[PDB]
Amino acid sequence: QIITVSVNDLDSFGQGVARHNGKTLFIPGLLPQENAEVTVTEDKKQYARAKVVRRLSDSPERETPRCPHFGVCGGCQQQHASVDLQQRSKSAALARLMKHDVSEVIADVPWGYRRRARLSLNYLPKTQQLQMGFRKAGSSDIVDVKQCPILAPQLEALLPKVRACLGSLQAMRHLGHVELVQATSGTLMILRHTAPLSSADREKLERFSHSEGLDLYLAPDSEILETVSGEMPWYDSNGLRLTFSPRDFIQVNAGVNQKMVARALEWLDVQPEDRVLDLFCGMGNFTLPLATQAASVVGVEGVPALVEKGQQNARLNGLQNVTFYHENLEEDVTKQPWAKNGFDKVLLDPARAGAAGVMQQIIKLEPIRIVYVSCNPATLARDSEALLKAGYTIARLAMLDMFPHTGHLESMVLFSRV
RNA sequence: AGCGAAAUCCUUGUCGGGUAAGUUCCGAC
Ligand SMILES: Nc1ncnc2c1ncn2[C@@H]1O[C@H](CSCC[C@H](N)C(=O)O)[C@@H](O)[C@H]1O
Ligand code: SF4
Repeated sequence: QIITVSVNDLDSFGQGVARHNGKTLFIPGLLPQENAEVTVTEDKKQYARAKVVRRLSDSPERETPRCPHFGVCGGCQQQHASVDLQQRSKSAALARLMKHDVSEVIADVPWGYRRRARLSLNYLPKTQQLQMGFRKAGSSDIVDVKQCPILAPQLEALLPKVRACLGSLQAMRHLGHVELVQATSGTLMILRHTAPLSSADREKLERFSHSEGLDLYLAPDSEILETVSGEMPWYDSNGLRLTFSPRDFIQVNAGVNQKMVARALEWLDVQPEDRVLDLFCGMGNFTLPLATQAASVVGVEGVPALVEKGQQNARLNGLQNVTFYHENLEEDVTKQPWAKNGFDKVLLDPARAGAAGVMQQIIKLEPIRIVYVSCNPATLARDSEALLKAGYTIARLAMLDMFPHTGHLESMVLFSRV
């Protein structure tokens, strides 16, 4: 029942991998070249999961986890693995998936990197107390979070303050979550709440926000966003200042984001006469930097508020050579406006679900280079196949360490055709 | 419970394809 084991791989999701009786065995908390006693939790046909009883060897890449909630909070998977081991294992997963070796790692600071976080809240009726933190993996339980060394320093320092303020509210039984974003322009807080705030609660939140120099936003439902304090927010992408929608997507690691965008642009080698297409463009994180180089740029995005922020960004920065279209890129895309006109370069940066609907249309546009940014390598590999059967070839492949200590990886690929 | 869920965490199940007896991909109930 207690079984013996020697780990010789770290998957990209942060668990050690061993074999027992031929069967793959996934063990959280074990590093390559560690030996241990373990026992089996989930035992499927083709693989088993297991947890350590006695670790019997230490890897030289083993680290002492920095966060006291590591192992309970579900947010980090591999604080125990050196940054070097993480990058080596993530880029090995990416190479295998893409059948190509990884020609570069793009990285920034290993701690204090996260500029956008969503904390869950729950009132504990037993005690008089508000829970604020992140979920246990695979669970709805909240771990109370006192520190979080992956959060940007200005956000981590806000944690005891936000907890204190929110727990003094009358509406405290009725809070859904709190979003924290650290932009270049300043720090924003969005309180999602499921019943109205009395004017007393509001006064406390306004005072708290001014005290801490936060922009405060209230979301009483899915369709409303009340601005209580602050100016239009913005971040610096490649020396441009870009506004964004506070509840909606921006890249979560500022330092890696800068490096990604600048590298993407170098890879696309944008000529002053190039017509450029940027799919899944959000608020124009890549599109506007492309616009400073290209004759013409076309952005395509599904969320209305992100399309309109892209537009506002072009206007704000005096860029007249860029258009943004609101389309669902999983519908019949041949009937869509962007689909009917030529392009020299294509960049896409889709959600975890990837870009299955668009690959064939990208092929008919006949671009000379394609840069595909992905936060999910199994879907990149899936979509990539179609480019390769169409006679594109992988010219460069980068692993981007956007999410240190998690089991997630960013990547970017350059495809060029014959 | 409630919140969120074209998402760092934020969990239905069973079975199948793919895969490294490999979790991510894909499909059915
Ligand atoms: N079916 C779909 N149609 C159009 N847009 C979609 C889509 N599914 C996801 N998206 C968009 O794809 C984007 C991925 S996030 C990346 C956004 C932008 N490139 C940036 O760097 O900030 C999101 O903005 C999301 O709304
Ligand atoms: S997400 Fe934050 S609180 Fe959770 S384990 Fe990671 S550093 Fe700790």
